[PDB]
Amino acid sequence: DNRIKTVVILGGGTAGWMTAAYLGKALQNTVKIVVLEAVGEATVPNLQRAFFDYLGIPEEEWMRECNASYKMAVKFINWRTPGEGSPDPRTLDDGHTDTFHHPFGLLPSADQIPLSHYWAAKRLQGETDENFDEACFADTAIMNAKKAPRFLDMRRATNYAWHFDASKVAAFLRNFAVTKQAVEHVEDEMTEVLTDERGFITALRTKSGRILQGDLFVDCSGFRGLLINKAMEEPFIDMSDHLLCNSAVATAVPHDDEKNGVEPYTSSIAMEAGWTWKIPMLGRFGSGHVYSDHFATQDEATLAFSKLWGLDPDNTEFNHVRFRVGRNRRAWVRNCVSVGLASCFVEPLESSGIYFIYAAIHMLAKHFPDKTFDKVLVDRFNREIEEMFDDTRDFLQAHYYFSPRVDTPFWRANKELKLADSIKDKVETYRAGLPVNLPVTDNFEAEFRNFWTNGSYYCIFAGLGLMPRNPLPALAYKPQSIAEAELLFADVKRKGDTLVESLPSTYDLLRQLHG
Amino acid sequence: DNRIKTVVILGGGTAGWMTAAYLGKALQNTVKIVVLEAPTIPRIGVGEATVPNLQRAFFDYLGIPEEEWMRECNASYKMAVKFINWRTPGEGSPDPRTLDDGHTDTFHHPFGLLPSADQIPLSHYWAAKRLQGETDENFDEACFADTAIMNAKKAPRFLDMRRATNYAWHFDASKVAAFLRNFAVTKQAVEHVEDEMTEVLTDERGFITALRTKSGRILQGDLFVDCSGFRGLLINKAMEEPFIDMSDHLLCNSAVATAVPHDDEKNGVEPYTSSIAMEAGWTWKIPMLGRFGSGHVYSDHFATQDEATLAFSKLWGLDPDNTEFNHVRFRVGRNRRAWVRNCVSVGLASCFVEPLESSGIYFIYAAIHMLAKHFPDKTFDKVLVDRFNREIEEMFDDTRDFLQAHYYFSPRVDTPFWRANKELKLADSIKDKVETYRAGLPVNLPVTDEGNFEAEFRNFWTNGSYYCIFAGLGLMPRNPLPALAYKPQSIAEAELLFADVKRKGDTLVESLPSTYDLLRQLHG
Ligand SMILES: N[C@H](Cc1c[nH]c2ccccc12)C(=O)N[C@@H](CO)C(=O)O
Repeated sequence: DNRIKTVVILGGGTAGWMTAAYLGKALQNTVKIVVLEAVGEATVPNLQRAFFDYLGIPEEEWMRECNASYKMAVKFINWRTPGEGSPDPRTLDDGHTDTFHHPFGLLPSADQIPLSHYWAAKRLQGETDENFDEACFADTAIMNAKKAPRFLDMRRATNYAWHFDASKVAAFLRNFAVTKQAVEHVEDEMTEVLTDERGFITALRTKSGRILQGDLFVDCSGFRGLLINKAMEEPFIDMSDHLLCNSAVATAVPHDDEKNGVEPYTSSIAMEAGWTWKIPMLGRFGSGHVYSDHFATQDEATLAFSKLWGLDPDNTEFNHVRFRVGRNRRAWVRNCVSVGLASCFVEPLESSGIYFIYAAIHMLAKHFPDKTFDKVLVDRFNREIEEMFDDTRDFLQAHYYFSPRVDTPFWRANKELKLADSIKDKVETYRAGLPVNLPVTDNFEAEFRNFWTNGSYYCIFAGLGLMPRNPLPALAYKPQSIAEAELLFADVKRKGDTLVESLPSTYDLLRQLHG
Repeated sequence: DNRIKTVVILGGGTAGWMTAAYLGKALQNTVKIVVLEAPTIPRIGVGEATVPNLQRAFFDYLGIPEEEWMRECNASYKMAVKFINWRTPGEGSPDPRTLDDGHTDTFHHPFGLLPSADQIPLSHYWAAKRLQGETDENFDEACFADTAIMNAKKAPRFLDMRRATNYAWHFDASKVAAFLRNFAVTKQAVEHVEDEMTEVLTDERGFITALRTKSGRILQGDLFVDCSGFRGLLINKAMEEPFIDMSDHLLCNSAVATAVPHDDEKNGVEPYTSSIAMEAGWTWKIPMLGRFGSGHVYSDHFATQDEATLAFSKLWGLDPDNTEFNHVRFRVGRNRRAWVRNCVSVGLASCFVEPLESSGIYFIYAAIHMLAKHFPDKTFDKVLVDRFNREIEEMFDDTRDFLQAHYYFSPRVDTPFWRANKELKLADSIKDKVETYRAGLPVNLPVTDEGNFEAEFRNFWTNGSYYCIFAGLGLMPRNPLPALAYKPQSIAEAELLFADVKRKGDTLVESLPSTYDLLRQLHG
């Protein structure tokens, strides 16, 4: 029996308890699992497919217990126009309002060419004045009209994801893991990492003087990286040479949901020296001003943040976070596997924080080792983590670098950074009018490999006003296909109007769900 | 109007007429299409195997139903490539030798899907059982119902034409060419010009402006497709584009073929291609109604044309001086670039490998499909051309590396040929994939549960196709997937899957018509 007998997870929160619950189910009680534990969060839609569905927790159950709201997109306010941050969208050089959506809805195709490409043709040839988001996604109409992505009878209308309270999801999962899945919770500080002759972790020593013996160690200890970085001496690779923000300042804002209604989407509100998220939940919205401390002091950032929402700076409670941007040289060294902030991090601009946790966990269960820790098993895991991370890093860079804004040392400095080759090649592709990572769907392997696809690139490039040099040349030969595409643009308008009518509001569906 | 107005395709056969017909439909009569095909001295119909996307990606785009094109080219069904005597040594025979461990030296590469338990493919459960002596089934028979059906020579459809398994096609290349030509000429406006090309007229930049024919006629053009075969008369000669020889990866460079009349009532018809291993290469067997096409692929460095012809005739009991043979020398590799200036290469003029996994035609409609997607106007955006070139090299190198693995992990070392294969360097791509496989991990999991052409082309050789070949040749993981040691419920779920396979195979080996009976119905 060469098997792992005991997994010790250091640290709780989302990262530790997601790890404990997933490994609980994955390893079928053949392995003892121990956790050692002393603003709002947006997600992407595979969270139910790839995590809660594996645990066999239905969506309503976990939603009800963590004050969960619906998310149909990230919406980008004032990313093109200059000046101080505001929740009200400014008006562009060409007159229109500086808002663009990145929804989770699919793009339909004619003649095996996505609708994105027909719209580009029309826009480039002056034959429409519609923005991409409005013309191509029914979702957009629905988000403008603050509607829910399900009917009251809970028939699905669009694809969607989730806003929630991180700490409440942790709490729900801990409880799940302890009661339903044999996980031992140990409330105590870690004070020493005991390591054998080979540099493997043998145990964690607690403050109470107890030792937690182990075989595999999961570091969910946050940015401190107490196992992967400190104990194991694995270097962390700084990537503020790709993304400038390194600091945030957050709070919850009580919100009149009867008066205003609830936005079924995350809002990225552009700012002096960074941006500010807005994550609607029932009764309150979480918000945080992400910034670079090289381009704005903690105070400058806090004043601007309070100003945005009309909050009293000395009458309001703030969380101040410095964060690493980058990733470990390797996620997994000897018998230390890193997950969440201890592994890698990026500003939550496209809501990748939680995706990274269950991506890592999923890959850990697949590459789960015995005690020989086969080098290849560990390597293949490390490889998947770096590809995953670098991809999402390069996508985020694109958000900044192709912003037209040059009205602040921050916004200008973004354009002084080197584009990674991957995103340079993709832009060159996009400019020729070609698609960029055509999606492989009309299992989680498919979702994770091909994660940012054609539609997500049009959403951001188009949204920021980067366009192809010219239409896709093939379109100049496909008059029947152009025609078929109009009937698709029509189908979109019809779908959006029939649903903006018949759908309940977000607010009405939340009220039902939480009662 | 900066558009291409005229496409000139040089050469006919599968490549030229597939290009003419596809571009005919794709470009919706906004472009004049001309084919320039030499007068054709009839060869013997040596048979062509395909992969299953042929109907989805090509005939269905043209809106030609499967039965129509099948009836017109004497088409038979193909459920796998079956590999006879790739592990045991000695002279070629259609009868499989017996291994030291008492199994018969046959393994299948079918088109069937692998089910998963606990997000782990069945291949991995079978490896666990095999490694731990808890089964003596080979991978193919344990995991694919298709295998039982192929052993029992059954059809992949019932007589009522309900589908039973996945499948592809055997046919006469020249007859498909003929059917398509006729399609393209009558139903799609294509002008057919029967004549030799003698001159490639080029502008100041080396772009092709026209082709001159032998009759002295001049064929003006905007885009030129070279479907001229290995001679590469536009892409290689006229355009001076170098071809990259890759006999540093695959040794065969010659074949010798014929059609063999076959007693279908006596023996039945095999619903599969057979790769029969040989002295200095291998021999395909492509069953059609009444006859099977066969060819002994060989390396001319390890066997003379004669040696090869004697061995080939010996195999099937054919009289060497009383039988009609086609002799082919072929280049193995690909152009430095498929598409230079306004000359796009398709088929043998683009790139080629021995038809070991039946990739010949796939390469043609892959290229054609990518041409329609990257179709240019007259400014020939160099990025459009580059992106196309990139897709063709990745596609080719992938299938090259797959084929290498067929030879390199053969245990055979009983002939200068078989030993020389082991002296070649593995490409890094396939070295990394073997290292992966050996740790017990999967190799390119498919993106299909049970789709659009993007999915098929990117992820073309997947986990199941790697197990089929590695396992089939007896390369196995160093040990089981370690995760399996923690998932007893998952192991259990997998047995119900192995059972579902046995059940499926026995119910169908009973209820299915024979291949022979379905062909007879189809060819009324
Ligand atoms: N590549 C297969 C389908 C396929 C497409 N062209 C082929 C040409 C030869 C054989 C198979 C195929 C796939 O996607 N999945 C299977 C492999 O048998 C799996 O479950 O791994």
